[PDB]
Amino acid sequence: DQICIGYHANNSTEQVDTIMEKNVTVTHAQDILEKTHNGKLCDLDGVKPLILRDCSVAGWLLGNPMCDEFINVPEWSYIVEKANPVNDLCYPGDFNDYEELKHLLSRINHFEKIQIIPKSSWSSHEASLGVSSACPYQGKSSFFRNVVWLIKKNSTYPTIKRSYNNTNQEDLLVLWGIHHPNDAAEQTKLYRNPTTYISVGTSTLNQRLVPRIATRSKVNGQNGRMEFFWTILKPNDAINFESNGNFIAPEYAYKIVKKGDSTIMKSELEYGNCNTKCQTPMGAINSSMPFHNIHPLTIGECPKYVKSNRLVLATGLRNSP
Amino acid sequence: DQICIGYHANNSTEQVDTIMEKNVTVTHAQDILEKTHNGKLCDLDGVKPLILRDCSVAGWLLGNPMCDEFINVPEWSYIVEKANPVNDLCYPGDFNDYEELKHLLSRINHFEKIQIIPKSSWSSHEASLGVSSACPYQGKSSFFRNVVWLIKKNSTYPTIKRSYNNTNQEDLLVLWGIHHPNDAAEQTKLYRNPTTYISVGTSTLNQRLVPRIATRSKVNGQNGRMEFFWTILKPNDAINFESNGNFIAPEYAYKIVKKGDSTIMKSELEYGNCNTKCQTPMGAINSSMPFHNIHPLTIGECPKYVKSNRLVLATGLRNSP
Amino acid sequence: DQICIGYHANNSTEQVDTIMEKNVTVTHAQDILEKTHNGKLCDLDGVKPLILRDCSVAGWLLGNPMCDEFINVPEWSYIVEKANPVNDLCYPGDFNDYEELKHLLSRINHFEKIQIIPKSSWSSHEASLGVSSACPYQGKSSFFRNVVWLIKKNSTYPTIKRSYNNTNQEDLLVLWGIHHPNDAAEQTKLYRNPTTYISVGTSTLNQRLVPRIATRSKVNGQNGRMEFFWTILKPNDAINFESNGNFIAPEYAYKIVKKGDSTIMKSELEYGNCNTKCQTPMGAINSSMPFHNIHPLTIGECPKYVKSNRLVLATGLRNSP
Amino acid sequence: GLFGAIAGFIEGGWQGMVDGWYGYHHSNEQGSGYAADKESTQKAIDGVTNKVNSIIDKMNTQFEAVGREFNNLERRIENLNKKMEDGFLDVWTYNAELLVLMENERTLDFHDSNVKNLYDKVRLQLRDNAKELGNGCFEFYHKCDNECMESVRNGTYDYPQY
Amino acid sequence: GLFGAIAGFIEGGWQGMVDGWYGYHHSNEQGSGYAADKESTQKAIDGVTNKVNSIIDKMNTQFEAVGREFNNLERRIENLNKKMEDGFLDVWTYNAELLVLMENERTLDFHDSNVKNLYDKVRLQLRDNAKELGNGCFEFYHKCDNECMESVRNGTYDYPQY
Amino acid sequence: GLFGAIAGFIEGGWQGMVDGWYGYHHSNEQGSGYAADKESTQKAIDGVTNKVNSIIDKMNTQFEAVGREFNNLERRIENLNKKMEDGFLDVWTYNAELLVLMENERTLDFHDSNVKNLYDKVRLQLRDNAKELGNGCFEFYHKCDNECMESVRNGTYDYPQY
Ligand SMILES: *[C@@H]1O[C@H](CO)[C@@H](O[C@@H]2O[C@H](CO)[C@@H](O[C@H]3O[C@H](CO[C@H]4O[C@H](CO)[C@@H](O)[C@H](O)[C@@H]4O)[C@@H](O)[C@H](O[C@@H]4O[C@H](CO)[C@@H](O)[C@H](O)[C@@H]4O)[C@@H]3O)[C@H](O)[C@H]2NC(C)=O)[C@H](O)[C@H]1NC(C)=O
Ligand SMILES: *[C@@H]1O[C@H](CO)[C@@H](O[C@@H]2O[C@H](CO)[C@@H](O[C@H]3O[C@H](CO[C@H]4O[C@H](CO)[C@@H](O)[C@H](O)[C@@H]4O)[C@@H](O)[C@H](O[C@@H]4O[C@H](CO)[C@@H](O)[C@H](O)[C@@H]4O)[C@@H]3O)[C@H](O)[C@H]2NC(C)=O)[C@H](O)[C@H]1NC(C)=O
Ligand SMILES: *[C@@H]1O[C@H](CO)[C@@H](O[C@@H]2O[C@H](CO)[C@@H](O[C@H]3O[C@H](CO[C@H]4O[C@H](CO)[C@@H](O)[C@H](O)[C@@H]4O)[C@@H](O)[C@H](O[C@@H]4O[C@H](CO)[C@@H](O)[C@H](O)[C@@H]4O)[C@@H]3O)[C@H](O)[C@H]2NC(C)=O)[C@H](O)[C@H]1NC(C)=O
Ligand SMILES: *[C@H]1O[C@H](CO)[C@@H](O[C@@H]2O[C@H](CO)[C@@H](O[C@@H]3O[C@H](CO)[C@@H](O)[C@H](O)[C@@H]3O)[C@H](O)[C@H]2NC(C)=O)[C@H](O)[C@H]1NC(C)=O
Ligand SMILES: *[C@H]1O[C@H](CO)[C@@H](O[C@@H]2O[C@H](CO)[C@@H](O[C@@H]3O[C@H](CO)[C@@H](O)[C@H](O)[C@@H]3O)[C@H](O)[C@H]2NC(C)=O)[C@H](O)[C@H]1NC(C)=O
Ligand SMILES: *[C@H]1O[C@H](CO)[C@@H](O[C@@H]2O[C@H](CO)[C@@H](O[C@@H]3O[C@H](CO)[C@@H](O)[C@H](O)[C@@H]3O)[C@H](O)[C@H]2NC(C)=O)[C@H](O)[C@H]1NC(C)=O
Ligand SMILES: CC(=O)N[C@H]1[C@H]([C@H](O)[C@H](O)CO)O[C@@](OC[C@H]2O[C@@H](O)[C@H](O)[C@@H](O)[C@H]2O)(C(=O)O)C[C@@H]1O
Ligand SMILES: CC(=O)N[C@H]1[C@H]([C@H](O)[C@H](O)CO)O[C@@](OC[C@H]2O[C@@H](O)[C@H](O)[C@@H](O)[C@H]2O)(C(=O)O)C[C@@H]1O
Ligand SMILES: CC(=O)N[C@H]1[C@H]([C@H](O)[C@H](O)CO)O[C@@](OC[C@H]2O[C@@H](O)[C@H](O)[C@@H](O)[C@H]2O)(C(=O)O)C[C@@H]1O
Ligand SMILES: *[C@@H]1O[C@H](CO)[C@@H](O[C@@H]2O[C@H](CO)[C@@H](O)[C@H](O)[C@H]2NC(C)=O)[C@H](O)[C@H]1NC(C)=O
Ligand SMILES: *[C@@H]1O[C@H](CO)[C@@H](O[C@@H]2O[C@H](CO)[C@@H](O)[C@H](O)[C@H]2NC(C)=O)[C@H](O)[C@H]1NC(C)=O
Ligand SMILES: *[C@@H]1O[C@H](CO)[C@@H](O[C@@H]2O[C@H](CO)[C@@H](O)[C@H](O)[C@H]2NC(C)=O)[C@H](O)[C@H]1NC(C)=O
Ligand SMILES: *[C@@H]1O[C@H](CO)[C@@H](O)[C@H](O)[C@H]1NC(C)=O
Ligand SMILES: *[C@@H]1O[C@H](CO)[C@@H](O)[C@H](O)[C@H]1NC(C)=O
Ligand SMILES: *[C@@H]1O[C@H](CO)[C@@H](O)[C@H](O)[C@H]1NC(C)=O
Ligand SMILES: *[C@@H]1O[C@H](CO)[C@@H](O)[C@H](O)[C@H]1NC(C)=O
Ligand SMILES: *[C@@H]1O[C@H](CO)[C@@H](O)[C@H](O)[C@H]1NC(C)=O
Ligand SMILES: *[C@@H]1O[C@H](CO)[C@@H](O)[C@H](O)[C@H]1NC(C)=O
Repeated sequence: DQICIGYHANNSTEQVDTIMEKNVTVTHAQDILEKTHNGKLCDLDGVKPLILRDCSVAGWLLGNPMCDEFINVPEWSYIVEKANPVNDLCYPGDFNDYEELKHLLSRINHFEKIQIIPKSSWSSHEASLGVSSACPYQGKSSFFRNVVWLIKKNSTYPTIKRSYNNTNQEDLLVLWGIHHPNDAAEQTKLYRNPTTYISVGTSTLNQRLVPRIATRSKVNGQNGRMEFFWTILKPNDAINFESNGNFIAPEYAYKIVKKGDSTIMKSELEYGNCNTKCQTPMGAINSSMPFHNIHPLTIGECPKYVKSNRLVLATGLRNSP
Repeated sequence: DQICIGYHANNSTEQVDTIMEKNVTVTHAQDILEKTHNGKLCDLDGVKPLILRDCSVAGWLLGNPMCDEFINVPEWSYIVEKANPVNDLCYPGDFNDYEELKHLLSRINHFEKIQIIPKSSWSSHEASLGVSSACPYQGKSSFFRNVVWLIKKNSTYPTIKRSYNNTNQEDLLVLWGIHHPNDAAEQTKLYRNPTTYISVGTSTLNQRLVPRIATRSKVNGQNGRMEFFWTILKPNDAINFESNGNFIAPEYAYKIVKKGDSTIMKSELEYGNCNTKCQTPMGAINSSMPFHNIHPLTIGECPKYVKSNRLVLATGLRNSP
Repeated sequence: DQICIGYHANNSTEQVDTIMEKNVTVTHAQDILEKTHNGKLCDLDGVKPLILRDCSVAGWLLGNPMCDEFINVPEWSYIVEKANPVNDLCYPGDFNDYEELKHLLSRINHFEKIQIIPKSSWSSHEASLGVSSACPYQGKSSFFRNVVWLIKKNSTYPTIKRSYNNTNQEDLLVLWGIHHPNDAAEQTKLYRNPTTYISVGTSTLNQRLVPRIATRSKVNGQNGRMEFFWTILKPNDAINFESNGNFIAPEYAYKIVKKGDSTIMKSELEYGNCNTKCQTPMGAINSSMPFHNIHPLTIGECPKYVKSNRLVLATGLRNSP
Repeated sequence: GLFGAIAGFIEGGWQGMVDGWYGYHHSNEQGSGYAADKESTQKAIDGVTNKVNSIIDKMNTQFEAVGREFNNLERRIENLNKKMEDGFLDVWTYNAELLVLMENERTLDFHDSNVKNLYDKVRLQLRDNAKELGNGCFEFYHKCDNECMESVRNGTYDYPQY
Repeated sequence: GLFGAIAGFIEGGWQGMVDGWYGYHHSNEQGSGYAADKESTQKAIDGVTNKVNSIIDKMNTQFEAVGREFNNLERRIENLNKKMEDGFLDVWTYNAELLVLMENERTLDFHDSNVKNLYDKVRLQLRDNAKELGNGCFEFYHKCDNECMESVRNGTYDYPQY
Repeated sequence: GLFGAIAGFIEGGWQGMVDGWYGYHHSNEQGSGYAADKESTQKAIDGVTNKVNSIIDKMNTQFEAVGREFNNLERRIENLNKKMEDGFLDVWTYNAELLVLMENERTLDFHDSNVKNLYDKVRLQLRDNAKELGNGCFEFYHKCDNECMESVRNGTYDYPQY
């Protein structure tokens, strides 16, 4: 008669690593690393992202005629932009402090576009001929929809002195610009005055832009350049414009109605018709694992990213052969 | 007759955590995390901090008339500034490279103010009417005490050509500025000349400032703006000014006599009449613990900051009930 | 008769540390930290570094006459520059975006210098008298070899309108500059025209430089200043110059033929006539250790840097006395 | 393993013991079979469960990367940003992988220890009333029927009675 | 615990043993009482003390945050700065908390091991001159007076004499 | 050590045992000598070797500093860069030093455990055919010649034969 002491074995082939031994077969183990995703861009807890598709943030905000899909976009959870969107600045140039603005958008979930300087209210200047073949719409020469390219009227460009007041409660994103013409002849042809400027003032801002003449390469068929600028106009503050040529005036500006958690995600993927609590640039994640290895840039309630291929904890004991 | 082997127990209720078990009662333990502070701003090893109170670094350095307490401050250990000091730039404007200067102060413990261009030595310009209602002192219009706001004398502003030489052994902090008037009428009213400049030169510096006219919002009752600039003048080097208007000239500059460990601390607290070897923005620390959890930004010989609520090491053994 | 169980001892004096006990003598141990280097700068897998010796990156690239050793340098593995090279900008001034350019060099292993605007091709301007005593060569006044300092010819400086086209396959580093004269008399003496500019245009670039007059300290005997600028000219893109004075024109530019892993190392050491797979600023490393403590900035296949004085793993067991 | 029981003096585990991690096998005239030791098994389940949760909990506060863009003349800070992000990922990857390796070793040893202690608990009861065979088993000098066997598992084996 | 002694085959500690972490209790015709084992106790005090100092020392070189300010158009690098500072605090917080959890486990097991070894040291002396009761105690076959008891604590218990 | 064998009940190691980490010494009428236990020795060499490689491997992906220069008015980001670089070096220095301290402790204990288990393997064979002396040795009740000794090292010591 005997009594023996012993331990459990089973048919398990699960393996764990240790410092002194790799591939130890154990009776039970627990994987803690999520390796799968759905490969789609999804709504984040019901709230759909802004998918700019072929438009860039600049094309969207300035109102590139090719980006009319985004003329009035609802509240978003995150933003998705391709690596090299084709519809950026149709008319060539620069967007000043562009990256600082994009960073500002990571704290914004909703814009409401409003009209601050009506197109018709330009009585001493021509405001309906500010177009170019570089920004076509339906086969015709058009232009950035949110700013007005003003030119001389009856052979004169009188000094502009406009002011807008932020009466509404929400911070306002105001966008304007300046045209750099190709030569002295083009300058007088469009604006009469040879030496011009645009002065912009707010509570904080004290700007004075001057056009910069230069022989330049053609880009999208244009020699001229457009340099765009922006500011955040506080509540109860007024923006003050003064110019005698080359002024690209604001028509529409954006109210910042919702602030909060957001991000600009770089991805070539389109919309997936899908929902998730955790999103990455290559697909959404749905699991209870404490870790994943899909991609470091996530948004939502996510597991923690690690660069491992495998994380498996032993729970049971060394299994017998 | 028997002999038994055993171990110590006592009345201890101290608890430690382990990976497999929480709240294990042990006979002895050692807390290693400091959780308390005195809630005061204190001298650091005898050396009192510079407590700017309602003044900012700019108000202090430029000599805002409300900041006369700090007209000649002794050596400090660290600097304490509120989050939003009221006495900053009384006359509205900007302070150029302000954050880079504040960073420079974290390596400075003592300034000695000296006179480089006497106020009386301006014989061809009016130097005693450079005042504003925005910078009041005792009910009267005054101005930043360390710089001279020069205006036309007997209806003329002749070109200024001044030079100062750093003969003394210590690097010199020189501060000047430029006035941006509201309109063309104000420009001629103060400075005669319509188009003006300020050119500044040192061994390295090659600056040319031009005023920027613009209709602007009123700030502290002023339309005009002041933009201030600075430089570090090496020993044996000369700073060269040339201007024909809008020049805010240096009167007093600061010698950098003591360099060393310092910091600018953000805190609403005032002076505590106290001494310590370790200071945080919410109070001083006096303990032998290797860790604390009060605040990450400290100065002095401090424990290491962690975000824990509790760090307790077992020394003794598992206590019996 | 007996049988005993026991373990190995030997004459070893090797010691390892543990959490509870320091300096435990063990039968066997394995050092894992490399502490030695050869104290020399060496070839990296056969490929010699660029050792600028007394020249800086600016002196080398602009073609400081004292830096003729580096007029045509072969492919390098890494670059070595002293902390304060004497031969930098012989004629005083600035090098714009200098640090961003140096960062660009850490991704470059080979330049091939080519001629883009021949010196002789300046038919309306004097191009052979653009020299200074600050940049001597063999006792005579010379100048940066890669750029041409143009001055008036027969009492006139007509407007310059030059263009270069990047026909070759490789990105091109183009360097130019602008002269800031001491006074209005010097301006007319060299360039006739009192008010001048240099406008530069590419696909992206839209620059307009204006000289800045100012009384300045003498540096290397000069009152004037030279401010140098640069750009990367893409393939199939053209750079467009226009100026009427103060223009320091490109003669030679650099083709970027090899991109890849490189670095700029700060070191006072000269060439060691040596080879290695791992290099540091104070000497090369040759070992199989997983760690070293020589210096954090290395290049090549190196061990990992730690700040330890000692890392020794126990392999054997506690040795008996 | 460190404690010598699992795949040591006990050569292998038991496919036949289904209801616990550790336990007993008995053999007498009435028959034979397996019985799980509830107490040691449950102590093991609690320890391993606390461990897993402890591991998950400690890694819950960890670096999260965010998107930042930089223009063509901000390459230095772009590179700084890249190296910072990557640096923290490498630190956390190391932390996770090492914790798993280290605690897997401790978990396997923990089980070995629980088996060894169970074997000793029984050895200390039987004392000289049974031959210690050397393989996990004790061979009795007296007939040990099922209630005798139960008493050994009880902790109640009345030594003086035999 | 891993070694089976503390709250294992020795059910609980002794309020009565004041002058050491581990020791002996004896009972005979002359009386009874506790005696601390100086050597094992002092080895324990040295180990735990070295551990604490080792922990303190390793954490002495650790990240210190510094104040840096940024203007309204330097938000990206301000954010970079914030994430860097926070990242290191999270790393060091993790390191501290984990070290404490791990070494607390090792410290408790260390004590258990010292008790187990002390029990074995005595077991290996007495051999067959005493009944191993199963609870930390040995019951002698001969009368063991106080000097007999002292010899067991000595390491000198003359086995052949009994 | 935790397992009580090395510099515990076995006072010291053997200069005379050259061909292994652990083994046997025998003494009888025919003579005496040392013999290494191949199996436990080789298990030890494999474990320590895997450990070293595991340590080397885990530290292979670690922060590498790069040169970045900044002008006189970029002191803030220069400082940010410095603090980032240094921060990671301090983290990796800590990781390396702690891993070495912790695993050195585990390695020493591992050896102690292997010795203890070897001693138990032999104890469980001899059972009552030998006096357990208390110092690592077993004194036989019968004459044990060299082939008798070999059988103890074998794992084959025929207990019932004696
Ligand atoms: C700096 O100089 C460079 C090099 O000279 C300039 O780039 C060149 O610009 C010229 C125009 O100024 C272009 O000319 C033409 O070439 C294309 C070639 O088309 C195909 O064939 C070639 C085979 O050699 C192949 O390599 C190309 O990839 C391509 O498949 C012509 O097609 C084009 O003519 C077109 O004809 C079509 C109908 O036939 C029309 O619809 C089009 O509208 C168009 O007129 C044209 O004649 C060069 O292609 C171009 N690149 C070279 C030579 O490598 C560069 O522009 C200049 N810089 C600046 C800023 O201008
Ligand atoms: C862009 O437009 C906005 C909106 O119009 C401008 O802000 C507004 O500026 C005007 C002056 O141009 C201010 O007018 C007055 O309003 C205050 C209100 O005082 C109290 O009552 C209201 C109740 O509606 C309450 O909301 C306020 O919070 C406050 O408690 C008057 O007190 C003030 O008159 C004063 O009278 C005092 C004696 O009675 C005097 O001592 C004072 O010196 C002063 O004269 C004045 O009449 C608006 O308050 C102001 N905000 C609004 C309407 O929301 C903004 O200035 C403009 N931009 C720029 C750059 O100018
Ligand atoms: C701001 O003002 C400062 C202070 O005045 C200017 O620095 C000073 O500049 C002057 C010239 O403007 C220099 O004058 C001379 O001094 C040196 C001194 O030489 C030795 O002796 C002194 C002892 O007092 C010692 O401290 C020095 O270190 C040195 O060993 C003269 O040698 C020099 O004259 C030379 O004579 C040589 C033949 O004898 C010639 O070959 C040389 O070419 C040269 O003519 C000269 O007379 C001061 O040295 C200098 N520093 C002072 C006084 O501390 C500074 O220049 C100004 N700023 C700007 C931007 O100009
Ligand atoms: C663990 O197991 C032992 C042995 O199996 C238990 O002892 C046995 O306990 C049972 C149930 O209490 C006893 O049954 C009783 O029998 C008497 C007369 O035979 C009867 O009057 C009662 O109604 C009941 O049926 C049994 O006698 C007893 N046998 C022995 C040998 O002890 C013990 O209770 C268990 N202990 C623990 C801590 O689980
Ligand atoms: C540990 O304890 C044992 C037993 O208590 C010690 O042995 C005893 O040691 C004492 C003191 O040395 C002896 O006392 C001596 O007695 C003789 C004659 O009786 C006398 O001539 C001496 O002046 C002295 O008083 C005692 O005899 C002795 N007894 C026995 C049974 O051994 C032992 O010394 C201790 N060993 C260690 C390592 O601490
Ligand atoms: C471990 O050691 C034991 C004892 O040394 C081994 O047993 C011995 O094995 C040898 C070699 O196989 C035997 O030798 C044989 O002897 C017989 C007759 O004497 C002869 O017919 C054969 O040709 C051979 O020479 C020896 O008898 C035997 N002795 C005993 C006492 O068992 C055993 O084989 C070893 N086991 C292992 C697992 O290594
Ligand atoms: C408001 C206005 O003047 N629009 C013009 C525009 C501007 O004058 C010019 O872009 C300013 O730099 O120029 C347009 O013509 C230029 C255009 O001419 C085509 O024939 C050709 O296809 C193109 O290469 C280009 O040179 C323009 O389309 O942009 C006309 C527009 O009405
Ligand atoms: C040196 C000088 O000219 N000081 C003037 C000052 C400047 O002319 C002006 O600030 C330049 O921009 O203007 C002062 O008057 C402006 C002031 O007028 C008050 O009536 C009113 O209370 C204010 O709103 C403001 O418009 C000034 O006080 O700043 C007078 C000063 O002497
Ligand atoms: C192209 C040209 O004009 N070269 C001149 C040069 C420039 O005019 C000047 O640097 C522009 O700022 O000036 C040179 O003379 C200046 C020189 O005079 C010496 O006598 C003296 O030794 C120096 O201190 C310095 O003032 C020059 O050498 O740079 C002459 C050169 O030909
Ligand atoms: C541990 O087991 C894993 C099995 O997953 C081994 O990994 C594979 O090794 C084979 C070599 O025969 C390769 O062909 C495969 O590519 C590997 N697969 C993966 C997913 O890594 C691993 O080699 C084993 N390690 C040790 C030390 O034995
Ligand atoms: C370990 O004990 C601590 C006691 O400090 C427990 O923490 C408290 O838990 C109670 C729940 O009854 C809460 O109401 C308190 O707010 C907690 N206090 C603190 C300071 O945390 C803890 O819950 C216990 N943990 C476990 C796993 O048993
Ligand atoms: C462990 O041993 C080392 C020997 O390398 C000791 O380090 C030396 O300590 C002496 C003190 O007598 C100093 O004078 C030397 O400068 C030390 N040398 C080095 C390289 O550090 C160390 O002190 C010992 N540590 C302990 C705790 O005993
Ligand atoms: C392994 O055994 C389990 C019993 O727990 C059973 O559910 C499963 O079907 C078996 N699988 C294989 C492959 O034998
Ligand atoms: C998430 O995955 C689980 C699998 O555990 C699945 O049952 C469930 O459908 C998924 N939930 C969502 C919201 O996609
Ligand atoms: C606990 O016991 C200690 C003896 O070490 C004594 O000093 C203390 O007063 C006691 N405290 C309580 C609450 O019993
Ligand atoms: C620091 O705290 C200790 C308590 O340990 C106290 O005795 C002492 O007064 C304090 N020292 C100072 C300088 O405040
Ligand atoms: C130590 O012993 C080894 C044998 O492994 C021998 O090679 C060496 O010469 C000896 N060294 C000393 C200093 O005794
Ligand atoms: C590297 O060091 C080894 C020493 O292990 C030496 O034998 C060899 O010559 C060295 N190799 C080179 C390429 O310098």
